[PDB]
Amino acid sequence: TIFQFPQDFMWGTATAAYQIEGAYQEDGRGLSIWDTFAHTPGKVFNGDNGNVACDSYHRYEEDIRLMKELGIRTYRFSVSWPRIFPNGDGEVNQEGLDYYHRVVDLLNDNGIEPFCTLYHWDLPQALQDAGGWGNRRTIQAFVQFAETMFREFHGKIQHWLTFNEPWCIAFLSNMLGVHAPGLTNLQTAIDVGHHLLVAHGLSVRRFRELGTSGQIGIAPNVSWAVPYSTSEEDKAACARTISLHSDWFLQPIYQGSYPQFLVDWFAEQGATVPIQDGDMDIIGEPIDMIGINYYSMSVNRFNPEAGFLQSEEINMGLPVTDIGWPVESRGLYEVLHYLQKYGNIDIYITENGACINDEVVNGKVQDDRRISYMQQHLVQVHRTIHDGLHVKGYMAWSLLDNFEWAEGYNMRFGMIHVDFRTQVRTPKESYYWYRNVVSNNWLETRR
Amino acid sequence: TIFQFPQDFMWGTATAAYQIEGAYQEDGRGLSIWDTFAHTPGKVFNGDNGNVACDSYHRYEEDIRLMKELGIRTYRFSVSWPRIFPNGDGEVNQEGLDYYHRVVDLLNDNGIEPFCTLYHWDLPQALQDAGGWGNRRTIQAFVQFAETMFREFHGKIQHWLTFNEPWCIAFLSNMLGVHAPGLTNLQTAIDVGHHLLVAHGLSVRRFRELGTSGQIGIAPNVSWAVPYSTSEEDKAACARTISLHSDWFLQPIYQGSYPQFLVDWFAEQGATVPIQDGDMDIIGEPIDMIGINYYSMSVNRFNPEAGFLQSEEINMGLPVTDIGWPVESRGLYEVLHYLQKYGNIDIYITENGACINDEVVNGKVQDDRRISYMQQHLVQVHRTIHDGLHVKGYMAWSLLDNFEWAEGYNMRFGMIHVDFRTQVRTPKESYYWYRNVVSNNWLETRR
Amino acid sequence: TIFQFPQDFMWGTATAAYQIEGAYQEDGRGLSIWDTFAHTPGKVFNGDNGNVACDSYHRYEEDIRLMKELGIRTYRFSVSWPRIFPNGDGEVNQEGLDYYHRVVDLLNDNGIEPFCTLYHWDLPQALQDAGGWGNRRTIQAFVQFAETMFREFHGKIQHWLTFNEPWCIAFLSNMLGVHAPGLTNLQTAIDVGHHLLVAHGLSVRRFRELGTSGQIGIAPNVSWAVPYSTSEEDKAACARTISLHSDWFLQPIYQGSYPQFLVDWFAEQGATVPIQDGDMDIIGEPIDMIGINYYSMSVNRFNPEAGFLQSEEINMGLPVTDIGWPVESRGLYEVLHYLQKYGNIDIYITENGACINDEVVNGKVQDDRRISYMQQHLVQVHRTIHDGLHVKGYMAWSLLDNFEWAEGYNMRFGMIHVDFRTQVRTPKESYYWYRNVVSNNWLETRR
Amino acid sequence: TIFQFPQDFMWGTATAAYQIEGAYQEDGRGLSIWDTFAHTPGKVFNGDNGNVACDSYHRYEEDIRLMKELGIRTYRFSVSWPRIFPNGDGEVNQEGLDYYHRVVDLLNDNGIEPFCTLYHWDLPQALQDAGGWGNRRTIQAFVQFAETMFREFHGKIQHWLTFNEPWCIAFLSNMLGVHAPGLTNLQTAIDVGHHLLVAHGLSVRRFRELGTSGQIGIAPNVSWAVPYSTSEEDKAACARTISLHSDWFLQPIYQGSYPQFLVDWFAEQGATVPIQDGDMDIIGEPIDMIGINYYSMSVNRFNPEAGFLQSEEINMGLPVTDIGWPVESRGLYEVLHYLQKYGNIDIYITENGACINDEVVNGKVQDDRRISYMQQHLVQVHRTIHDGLHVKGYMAWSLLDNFEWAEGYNMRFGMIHVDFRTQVRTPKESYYWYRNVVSNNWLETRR
Repeated sequence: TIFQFPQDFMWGTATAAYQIEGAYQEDGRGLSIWDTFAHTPGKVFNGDNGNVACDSYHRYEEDIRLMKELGIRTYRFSVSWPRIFPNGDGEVNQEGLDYYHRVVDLLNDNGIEPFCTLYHWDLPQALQDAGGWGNRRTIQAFVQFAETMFREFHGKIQHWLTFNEPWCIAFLSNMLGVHAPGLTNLQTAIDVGHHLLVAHGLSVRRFRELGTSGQIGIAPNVSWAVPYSTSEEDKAACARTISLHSDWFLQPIYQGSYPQFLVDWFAEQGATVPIQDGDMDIIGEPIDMIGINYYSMSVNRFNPEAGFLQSEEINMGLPVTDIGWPVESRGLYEVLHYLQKYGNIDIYITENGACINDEVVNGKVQDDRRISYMQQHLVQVHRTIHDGLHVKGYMAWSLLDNFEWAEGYNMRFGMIHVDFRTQVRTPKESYYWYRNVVSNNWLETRR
Repeated sequence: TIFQFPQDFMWGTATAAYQIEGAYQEDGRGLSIWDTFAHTPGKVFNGDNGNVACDSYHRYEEDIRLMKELGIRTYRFSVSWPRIFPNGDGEVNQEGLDYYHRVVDLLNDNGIEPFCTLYHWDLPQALQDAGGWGNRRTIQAFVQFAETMFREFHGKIQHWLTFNEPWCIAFLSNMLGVHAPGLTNLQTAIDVGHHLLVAHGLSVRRFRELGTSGQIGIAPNVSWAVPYSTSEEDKAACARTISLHSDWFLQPIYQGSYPQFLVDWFAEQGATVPIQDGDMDIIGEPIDMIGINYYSMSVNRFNPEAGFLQSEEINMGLPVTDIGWPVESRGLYEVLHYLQKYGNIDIYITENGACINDEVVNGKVQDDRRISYMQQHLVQVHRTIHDGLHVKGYMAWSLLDNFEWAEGYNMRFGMIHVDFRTQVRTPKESYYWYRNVVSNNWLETRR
Repeated sequence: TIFQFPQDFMWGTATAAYQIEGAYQEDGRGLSIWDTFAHTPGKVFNGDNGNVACDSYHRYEEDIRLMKELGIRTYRFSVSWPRIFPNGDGEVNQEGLDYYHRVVDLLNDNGIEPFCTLYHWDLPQALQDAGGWGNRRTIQAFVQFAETMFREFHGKIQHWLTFNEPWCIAFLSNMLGVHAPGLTNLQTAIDVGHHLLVAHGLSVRRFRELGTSGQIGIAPNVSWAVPYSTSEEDKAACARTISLHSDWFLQPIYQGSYPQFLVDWFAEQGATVPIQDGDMDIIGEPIDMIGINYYSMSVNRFNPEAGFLQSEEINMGLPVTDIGWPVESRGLYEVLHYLQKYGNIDIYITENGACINDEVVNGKVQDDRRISYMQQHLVQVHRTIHDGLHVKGYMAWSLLDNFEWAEGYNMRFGMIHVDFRTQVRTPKESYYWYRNVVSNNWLETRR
Repeated sequence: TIFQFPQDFMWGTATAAYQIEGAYQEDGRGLSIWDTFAHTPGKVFNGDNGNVACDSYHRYEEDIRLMKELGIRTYRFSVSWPRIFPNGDGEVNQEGLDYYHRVVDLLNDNGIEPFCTLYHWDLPQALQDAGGWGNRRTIQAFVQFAETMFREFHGKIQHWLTFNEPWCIAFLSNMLGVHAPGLTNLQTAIDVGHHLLVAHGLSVRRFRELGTSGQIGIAPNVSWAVPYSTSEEDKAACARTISLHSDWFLQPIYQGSYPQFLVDWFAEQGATVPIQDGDMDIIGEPIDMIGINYYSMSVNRFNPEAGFLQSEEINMGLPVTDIGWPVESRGLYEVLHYLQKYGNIDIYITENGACINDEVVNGKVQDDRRISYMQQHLVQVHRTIHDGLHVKGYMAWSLLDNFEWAEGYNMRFGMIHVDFRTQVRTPKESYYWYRNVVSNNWLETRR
């Protein structure tokens, strides 16, 4: 089978600042909650951290040359807040802005459209000291950050995202404690979720008022769960699992309210959303599109002992990636159709990839399993496009192997291999395969 | 995850006579349409045939010892018609009956319940000469065959199946010409399908009248297709693909009629079912259970050029077995629920397996992919049982590697490896894994 | 055995523009029917194309250095028409001419004689839009192209070829649809064949009138078939196979007429050659020599179902190259003697090579099978020379691995390996072997 | 391509007594010229000999079981003269006859038709002492031998051959000195050749007079040479090469005379055929068929220094077997057509095989090159059959690896590997391939 993509389909790759930039104390960068987290024994595997990472702070030119050869149309990257406002609230660090000007200008010079992600988890530690996202003052700190970028990069960037993966930022980080700041409190997770939504709404307003160029949206990480049994309880369990990732952030944005069943669920656990008058109206600020991050899908059943959502994931025996996630691409098809509940909105798959740990052997990285994973998912993308959904682009998760948050450097997601000992980049076999797909603008599955 | 199975769940393996018995001219066996087919240049890969196969005609004792060590409860095998009635119509060949008495007695001696499949494609050539299943005289020849077996093996066998895979017998064999007799005529395929249904109905009547011991049913091979797009045409294409395999044979049996949409579909192609008065009533003879043969699932779309059903199968990029079939177990779950349209009938998974060609290396066959395939499917079986469906047992397709019909010996489906050069049996790693599941009566998926 | 070659024997290698130059949109190059063809899903394997190829547009200096070390005397290359006349008819693109001046001057500086092939399949798309070779206007467009080159490179090139492989240009491309433009119409194939012959004749006239330096000819790809049985029908089948490749283009050129039996053959299929008064006289323009491209030989039999020539090729069990062609060098000896029907004309083996896919292992490409293939064929060349035939030179097909038309980059024919990921050149073992043969001017077969 | 063979086509394998029987002093066997030759330092590679060989004298039952599994129809073997008449002239050794009765009876019991070769080079030393084949008394000794066998095995054998490879017996052995008795004298070679022809004629007479069962013929080894150049001298050189192997023995047999050009050739070298009155008439005794032994083909040129035939063989660069012979099957097709000069006589390919030295690795002998060689030659056999020639059967040269005359055990020609250290037989991959061809009675060449 041959899968022809739309003429204007946007092909790209993506990265996040703390995962690739390696100059954590350079040019006046202040510490983020992630520097703090990684610097804490027991938080990240093997004590790895992003002090050096891929040193993309210094090696951006080579990376951009590589992605220019890839024949890619856009590059999604995140901005390091503590590089712009080291304190989070103080004065602007012109050195920080300069770095991103060097990067963006280079991208533009190379005909690659920057796709800017304002927040990708690196909250300045100073603000966390004052309570972080649990404190509404952070909402103002963020809007200042957003404005600075909107004004500084006006006609240079045409695609913007406020937050990347609100579910991870709020629940994984503050309820499960797996990601910075590493807290484990339901109410705290809810406060964070609510405040980032307000911050998001306000930033879009500013985007509009300043008349900044381009389109702006948010990129939630999406979950998809299917019930093990036909029981209403298993069905409910999957509804909770699915809704907390997307609906909890998208319903307020699109329909002016939080998913009531989840509101009632958390109420039973003693937590309530800190909604002030005017908040929901602010959150409902019209957005141009959303980014969708998809990796896996699960088969769940109701289990009272299965965490705060009482939704147990069944190990169905399916083959998994090197990080342990089963690959089942139908989930992408399913979730994109599910999201039509908000209308046939513009959607960009901002992240899709797999952890395949192959290394350089005889001068190449034979990551056949990454090519396989990607092929299956791109088929689902073509499928939705042909069902009439407005899926506008696809960004391969990870141009480069990087600091995988709590996994450290132990889990590789990149299309370009990075030997952290030498900083040497070696485009994997998936890279050359992808260069073909994006350049031909059509995909082919063969036996 | 741990998956506990029901106390009385029936675990087994299966084979077919022409695929394993290797004494095609021995003890007065007459030729079958398959001997003829395989003996024709270009019909079977590499000119392979079942002249010797696994020589199970002589090696049954070793095989039975091996399956006794497997801790299995039943063994599904087929009876070679041309061994019983070399002519198909003439007098009984006592030598043929004796062989099966040796086999059945041995199984019974070993506490393994025989699960007898009367027809597994080996129609005596003589009958094919007179028209085969296209001629109603064959229906009578079959009933004589069935009676002989019912009377001969009365209190020795408690589970019987009339036909195995009516779809392959009728359409693959007579419309697509891939299997014996290798014809390519729609009307002929429909005649065969209709006459085997009448033969089936009559044989059940005889089973009932003779008061033969046990239960009796039929074992259709099941297909499952999911639409690529949400279009009604793609949906219709899948309905045709699904219904021809099961509904076309099960609706007459359970609801007294053929699927009208398929009746209309074939009518458009100039073919009509040769229904005589009384036929549908005969076909509707109450059966005790059905056997279900499942291997794969597909994503289809409507395509006017895609064969007589105009249903094109999309290559979704999924990993495939060594014969090229993608593995997606959900299909088993889906089809079992779909079949509930005939009521919560007793169902036995009479066949489920995969072509994994691993050979003996360092004394063992490391068929990890077969273990993987099986695990995923057994999970679906437990799932349906827990949804309340009456799935009564599971038979691993192929105790032994064998003559894979048109594929020859080139495609291995067994849990026990057979070196066709030496006839040496080497139980694969999947065998020992299965021995554990069937003996423990519970399965566990682990990372 | 030692095979001493003539003192003035011309040793070389060959390439084609679209196969190696990799700057399809650079310096005003217009699209060719091959850019179009390769850019169409399903036309070329894996969607490969010549956008980059070997990037010889930029790497010619390295290649020329490498072929200078090879000790070669001439280099056969083709000119990209759409680089000279982007439209095919419009004004000259001086940038295009400049490139070839850089190449030719460098060759000349290195004592390597350029052997210029004006047409190697890259017809400007614009002309194809107007009908391509099916339209006589294209004949004029071509003559303008030829003149431009004759005048531009006057005393720089001494060997010229009008067309390379007329059989592929006409029949493979327009009847079988395997090569650009991918048509499947007999009459169209015949029109193309006839118009390229007229174009050829006219261009030789211009060559003569302009007093351009050197010699000029045409290079048909040669076929050779031997009958399976002694039957007249098998004999006729081979005559058709042989004659369409060579006689169909050479008889008009040398004897003023088309092979009548083939004329009658196509007449039976409803096609007739569009011959205008004066055409045959133009086509009969005296040429200095011909180039012969040979790769394989076959054993054929008459078969009414075997394509438009009803000549079936028998798989004799002979070993084949990696692209599936059996190697049997006698065919070269046979065809060269056969061609004596046109007189003892000057013949240059413009192409001879094999697809051997060996890659770089431990720093080298151990292409022993290419050395083997070449040795066998060079023996046949010496043989004909000693039978008194005027075989003047031998050009190894493919200096570099390249874009193999419909095969993509999947089939390697070069003596110098190219890693398309890095553009790195690695001379194969056949290169060093050839360097010895061409430098010593004698070959030795040893046990 | 599929090559269907005739219903009654005779498939077999072949061996020679001294090459496989390993009991040189057992049961009163007298020494042969080959025992003597091999026991001489410098005559056979590594001083190997046939003292033990494959020990088929004791292991015949296993071999026969193996060839019964091969599905073969006939078995060609030779009789050890010094086992029957240890002296060559004295009284019969009943022990010797008994051995062959054990062998023949077993073959017959297994439905394998014995194809008896009376003389396969093992002349009793005693006779060689008296001059061997150079002495006409040997002619009488041979006829006694023949009669003994004809009478002893009357209704047990239906196919007989007098001599196997007269060219090797006469010229290779007496002119070139490569085979026993190792002489190097033209006249001696001619005497041997003439006396074996007289011996042959007389033995056929006895066959006829005794009314022995079956058919009888002779099996010359065939050569085929093609001229390098079109020169009459090269053409003559090939005529000499071809004619000495076949015509020199077949023209006397079929046309009552020796090839005059060869007679004149040897006359120039001072040798003349010792023809007595009545000799040619005796030699012309009508025979039922001939056996043809073919292995290779060559391209020759006239060279005054190239041996007694002044025919030099050119190394064309073609791939060779492990013994150094190039494989080119067309030669079989060519020679069979050439032999039609004697009429469309019945011909059996009594020997065809290749030296491929693969050993047992992981329990098997992966002799793909033997399968390849055989496939190419069987195609030529089908081809001639379809050209209407009476090629009646094919015998694979060497059922077992054996004592390869002057090569010792260093060159393997068998389909069944023999470890001379253990005498263990391991059927090679070619064996299983052949089992399929002979059992299906059709061959298929595939890519």
